[PDB]
Amino acid sequence: RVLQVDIVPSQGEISVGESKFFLCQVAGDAKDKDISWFSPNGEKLSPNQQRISVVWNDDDSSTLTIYNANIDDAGIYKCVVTAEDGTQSEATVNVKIFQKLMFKNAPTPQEFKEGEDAVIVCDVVSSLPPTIIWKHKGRDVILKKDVRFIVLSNNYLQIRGIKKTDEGTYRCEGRILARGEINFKDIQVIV
Amino acid sequence: LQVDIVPSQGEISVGESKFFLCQVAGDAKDKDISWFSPNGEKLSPNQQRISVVWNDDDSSTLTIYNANIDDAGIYKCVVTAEDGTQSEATVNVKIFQKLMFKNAPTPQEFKEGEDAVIVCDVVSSLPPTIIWKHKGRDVILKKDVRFIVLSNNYLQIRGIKKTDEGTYRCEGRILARGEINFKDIQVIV
Repeated sequence: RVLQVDIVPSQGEISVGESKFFLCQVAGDAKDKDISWFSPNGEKLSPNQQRISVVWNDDDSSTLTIYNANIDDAGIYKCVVTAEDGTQSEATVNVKIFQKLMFKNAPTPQEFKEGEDAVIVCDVVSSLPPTIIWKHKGRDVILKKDVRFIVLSNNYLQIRGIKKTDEGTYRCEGRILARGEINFKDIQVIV
Repeated sequence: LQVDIVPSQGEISVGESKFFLCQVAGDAKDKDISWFSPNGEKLSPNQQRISVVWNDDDSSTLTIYNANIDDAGIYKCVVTAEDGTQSEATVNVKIFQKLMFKNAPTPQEFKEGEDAVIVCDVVSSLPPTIIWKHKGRDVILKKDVRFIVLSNNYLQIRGIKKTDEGTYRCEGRILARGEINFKDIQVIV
């Protein structure tokens, strides 16, 4: 039997905060061997830790479990098996981390300096580029036809010289065109 | 006439939202665009949970917010043109429940000598396999007939002893997808 190693699933994509495991399966002799996992940085992973878990199942398999995934867990992980005579073989598995459209920081209420230049904060995270739309009472602010309203490149909404009749509920809406994903956060703007 | 829906098919996670754009190869032509739910109901423009929004002469958008299992099914976009003839497109909407725990009370207390039932309610669109652990070790390794995993995944410990106290893990896995989730439950005797 020519020493061989495989990982199942052969690849994976874990959503932020969720968990997945990968089995390193060996096909070699019928003896004892060493199966070691290495993280993307090329460093060996210690077994039995609670979040980035490496558990020994039997002589021919070790399981890697990435619990409560975060974007920094992304990368090519490697499993290397060393038979008793020193012979080695390895397999790699590319792990991607996916961040669905979410609002990292969209405070409410958001109070403002009357007559001052307001900037409504809306920090969005998403692996896929989102298209942002700001609404007031469910209507795209761009339709107000007011030069004072400008959507900034960081998705924040600027309202120059804000007035009281500008107060109300502003929704920061994110969509992923052609894929159908949408999420929003309603923000109470107070003047 | 031609009718198209994008995304062509969609899977919405329970509690999340997804939108579907119905587009007609529009032109200088009058025509009506309407959305119908899986049960055949005509969905009218609204800004409610099952939203329908008129975009322009050639398109209307259906948005399903805070999706629940009863929203599953084939939705239909029909385009009736000038006389009363029609064309359609359909989109199959799946509601996806990821491997999660509806209930996993902690701690859970039982009286020594009593038959204890440790509560763990797991939900998942895809049927998972359950493993119960005590101190991080699979309970079957005890080879103790007092430990029985019930049909609903609850862990029963007959005549629970003080020595059975500790951290139990109700772990669910979906091998086919390499998915896993768990909840630790403190058992007090």
